Amino acid sequence: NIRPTYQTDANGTYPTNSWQVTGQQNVINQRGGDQVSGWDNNTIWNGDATDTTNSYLKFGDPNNPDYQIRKYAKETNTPGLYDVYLNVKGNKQQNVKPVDIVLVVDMSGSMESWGTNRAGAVRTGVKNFLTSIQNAGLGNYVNVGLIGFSSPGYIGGKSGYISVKLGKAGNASQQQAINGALSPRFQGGTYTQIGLRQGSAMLNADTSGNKKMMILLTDGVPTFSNEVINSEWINGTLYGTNFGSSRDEPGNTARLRWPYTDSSGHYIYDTWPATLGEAKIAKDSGNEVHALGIQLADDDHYMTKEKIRQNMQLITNSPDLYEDADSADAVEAYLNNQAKDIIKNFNTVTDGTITDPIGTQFQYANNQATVTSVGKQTVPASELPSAAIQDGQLTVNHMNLGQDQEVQIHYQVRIKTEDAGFKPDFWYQMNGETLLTPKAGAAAVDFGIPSGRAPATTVYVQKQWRQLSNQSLPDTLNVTVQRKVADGSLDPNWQQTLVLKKADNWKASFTAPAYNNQGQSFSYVVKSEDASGIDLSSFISSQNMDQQTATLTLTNQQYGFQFQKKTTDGTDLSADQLKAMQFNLTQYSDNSFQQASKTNAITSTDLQALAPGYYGIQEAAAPTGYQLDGTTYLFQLTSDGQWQYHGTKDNVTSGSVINGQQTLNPVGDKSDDFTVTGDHQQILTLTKYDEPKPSMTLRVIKQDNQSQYLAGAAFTLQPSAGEAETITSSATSEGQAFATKLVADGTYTMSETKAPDGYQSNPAKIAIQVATTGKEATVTIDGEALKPGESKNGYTLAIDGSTITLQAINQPL
Ligand SMILES: [Cl-]
Ligand SMILES: [Cl-]
Ligand SMILES: [Mg+2]
Repeated sequence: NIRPTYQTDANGTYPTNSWQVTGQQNVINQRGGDQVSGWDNNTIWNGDATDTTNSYLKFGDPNNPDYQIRKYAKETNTPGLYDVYLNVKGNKQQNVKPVDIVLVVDMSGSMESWGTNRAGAVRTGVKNFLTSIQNAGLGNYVNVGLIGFSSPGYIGGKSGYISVKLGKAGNASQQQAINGALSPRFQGGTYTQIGLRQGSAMLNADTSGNKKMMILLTDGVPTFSNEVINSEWINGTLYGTNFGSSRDEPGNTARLRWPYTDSSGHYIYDTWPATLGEAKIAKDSGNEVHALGIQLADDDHYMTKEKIRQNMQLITNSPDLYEDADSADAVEAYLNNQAKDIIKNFNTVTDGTITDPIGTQFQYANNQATVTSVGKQTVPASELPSAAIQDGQLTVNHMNLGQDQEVQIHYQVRIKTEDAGFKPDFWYQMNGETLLTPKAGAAAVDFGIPSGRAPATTVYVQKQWRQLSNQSLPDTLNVTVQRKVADGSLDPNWQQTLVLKKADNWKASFTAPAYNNQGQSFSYVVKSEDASGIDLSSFISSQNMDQQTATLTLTNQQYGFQFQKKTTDGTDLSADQLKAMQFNLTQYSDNSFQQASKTNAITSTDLQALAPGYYGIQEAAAPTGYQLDGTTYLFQLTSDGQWQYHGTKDNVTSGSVINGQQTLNPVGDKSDDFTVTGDHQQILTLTKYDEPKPSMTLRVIKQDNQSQYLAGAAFTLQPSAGEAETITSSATSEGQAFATKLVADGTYTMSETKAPDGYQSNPAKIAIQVATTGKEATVTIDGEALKPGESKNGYTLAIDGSTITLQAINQPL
């Protein structure tokens, strides 16, 4: 009926009948209840640990339960860290067998000499003892009787004792009688034997099965006893076992004036064998004997108070059921503690235990389990249970709880979010089966187990591509996310694989616990080795975890090399000239630049992706019409993306950092350069200069039929590549040059466009193939060979080093 039940569903395992701590969402607790109405209706309250009314499971009478228990948890200000509280309230048992007490009070005169009101102490002690039991509501559970003793002739006439029959300590008339009987002035001898005998006889009258207890209050020296007939030695003390109706009556001392030998052949010289003997008969019959020695004094010259104490310790069932009282207050105190001991005997919780194993998904935050009284009636620290955490279990031992007594145990647990298989937004039980055993042999009852959970948080993973301008990206890239746990170590079991997509702006997300085993933010790291769409060798990766945006960014920075070709003479290079031109990029195994590992061609229009490594760049062939500078410039891309200049193959250096610009070897008037290029200094640009090869000039001299320099004849030069140019002849020996220089390998054709007014036109096509060296040239007139010094179709060829001279003779109309 109030055995807690749990649901298991997608949300985890939690109490079917639950309540929430006001303003907390990640703890859930078991509602209270009773055996009549079942579960209480109280589904949310503040969780204040000082509360002693809410969400208790109540056993027995709902209106006055035997015990009530409560287990609940509450989140602290540290995420994942929970306070757990166990409360147990006890009671006095009901409808169980009463206790039978006989007070046996030495009412001898001896007890009215220190100047101490011993009689007065006993009377108030006994009046209080009785009202204490009534005040505790055990009036009907405790039968009290009285045997007061003196000597025959002083109290009870010949008997030497008075009695009040057993009756309820709660009954007004029974209190009148016991207090009445003690009210007289104490007077007479000390017939301790008759007190014990008659106390025992009163406890043994009714065959009740009740607990039978006797409390002897005396100053300790019996002066009257029955004749010992038989006796035994037991543990070095003589005990009478059989008594005569005749009495030993020393009167003012234990010592007999006339010692005798009994029928057991033992020497009887004092009242102790009879007194101890009667105590033994009473205990052997089942009676519990408590005794108080009140201000014990030496017995005249016969026996020290120390030996008297040792004899009184043999009267009780064990020596610790004997106490001394030094004073009147100590008498009242002893009787008040005996009243407390009888009340405690009715506890619903008596050496109760709690077993509370921690839940799988939780660990103790520390090994402190703290114990506190919190009932209207204090549990003294000597009665508080002990609580210890050992090997995954909280244990509470020695719980003693009566009416209005309650204890609270406090401990703390943390949810383990780092365990493999941990689910966020999922209820985990903080405890295994949690049991109170109220007393030895009783059936255990179940505390309600609370559940905890850790919220999910979304973590974003962003790839920042910084590829070269000429680099295509794959559509997708596989990244693996890993985490550092609370200890700061890389979680070797946890990984999360993500597929980042071009379509999705390279951003994906995963779900995870918002906090680690210490309630702090997880530290994420991310790697890719996904080279299925792109070689990652040319990329240097950085990563950052921004906690504020919950974004792990992986930055892929690509590095490259390129070159630009220039001419010392300032001419632009044509598509056709760049075709002839060949640059090689060589990778080297190490910083000695000796063993080429790899080589590949590279063009002025390439931007080649480079991995960190050692490289060289060399012109293998110049652009058509330029000189080969075969210098090999040596450089390095370091692992951190720095550029270093390592000199030439002729002159290898240990490397200098390229800071923006590095000047290299001079080419004529200009200098080759390295520059660092790109928004992230990711490109090394070689500027390479080329010196031109020697060029050739074409001159025309015009003349008459009559050998006289003829002016205003227009000739045109047509490059096989480039614009036509037209010169008009001069009436001078020097003649006229074309402006167009005839560069190496170039193919040219010249013809007379306009003839001079008065002379006929010459339609001959003159072909000039300038050699690769740019120093010599082959000339054909009309597709036929024309050597220097010879003439054809009006033209004479003279070649003077780099100057070609065509002498054209003109014929009249
Ligand atoms: Cl013996
Ligand atoms: Cl960017
Ligand atoms: Mg006495």
